Amino acid sequence: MQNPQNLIWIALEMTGLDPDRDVIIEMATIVTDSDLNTLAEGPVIAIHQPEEILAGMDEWNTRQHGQSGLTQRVRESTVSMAEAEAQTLAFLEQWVPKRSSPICGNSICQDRRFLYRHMPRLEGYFHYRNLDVSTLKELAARWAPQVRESFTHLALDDIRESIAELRHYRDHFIKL
Amino acid sequence: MQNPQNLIWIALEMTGLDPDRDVIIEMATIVTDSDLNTLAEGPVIAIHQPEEILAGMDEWNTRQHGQSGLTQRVRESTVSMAEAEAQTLAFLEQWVPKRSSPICGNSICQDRRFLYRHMPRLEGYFHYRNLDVSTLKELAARWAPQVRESFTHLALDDIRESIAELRHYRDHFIKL
Repeated sequence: MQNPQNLIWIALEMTGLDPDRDVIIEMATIVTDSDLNTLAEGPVIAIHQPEEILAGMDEWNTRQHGQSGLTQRVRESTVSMAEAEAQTLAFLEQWVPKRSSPICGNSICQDRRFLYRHMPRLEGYFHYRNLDVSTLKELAARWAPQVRESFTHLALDDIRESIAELRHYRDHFIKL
Repeated sequence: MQNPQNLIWIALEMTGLDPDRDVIIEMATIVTDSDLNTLAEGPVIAIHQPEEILAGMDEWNTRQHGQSGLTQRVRESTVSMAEAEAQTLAFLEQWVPKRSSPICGNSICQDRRFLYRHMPRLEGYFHYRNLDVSTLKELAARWAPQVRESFTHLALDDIRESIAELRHYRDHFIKL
């Protein structure tokens, strides 16, 4: 089951853009193999936060997490940050050994920074490498401008879209 | 002269790897066009730091920056963190518009962390995306190992090698 070549894909939602001042309010994970085939989907967790944190979000986050239903899910959740971290680690441990996988997704530097502050045990579970699908997005936009046009509010859909985007580049942008 | 397609490459030296404990002590930039041709090399700035900050460095950093001469350059420098940020912004503004270029280089999530904390105006001048060559290296390691295998003491050589590493992957790992 564990395989050091498997990939951990993660997507977070936050109350804001500052990893040190804002907090995580949703997380989800998916594990693929090294050739991007989905092995298992992880839990989608809304992380409880006090009401003043929800009220303090800026106008974009207030509207977006409001109409997605996440704000209400956060208020109703009884899962703390630490419980969400432990639940996610308990899933990932079945599929990927410690320190093996890069953190995989779109602009996952932002996600790693939030994990380092708020879920450092989970952050430390990753290899130090980042696998950033948006690096390839930027290169394709400049070098193959319509490989980019040949190619999501639910968490697992967002991650599936990131895996699909990398599959698209492996097939039409990368020379294997 | 400004072109929203131009890429900003950056390299930093720090007293250590933790932005809460450590500070930037050297910075350098290079601007390329979208096809990795040098347009201009920016200033290489040693950033002054008081002696207790220089004393507060651990063993590996105290030795590595002492031996390279950076510590002495920092002790002597009359350029503050804010002035170095302004000097670098004055250069980049001649070539790239605001919020257009991602941060380009290797291990540039760590750079973004330091810029966010210590040079927020320069950090905000970049597009929020990262163009990390190590994403390509990780993919080549899994999917085309011979390309990774078939491929920096001073700041401008250090950046130029990162540009040469991307160029290598464009020529042997990207199909165009």
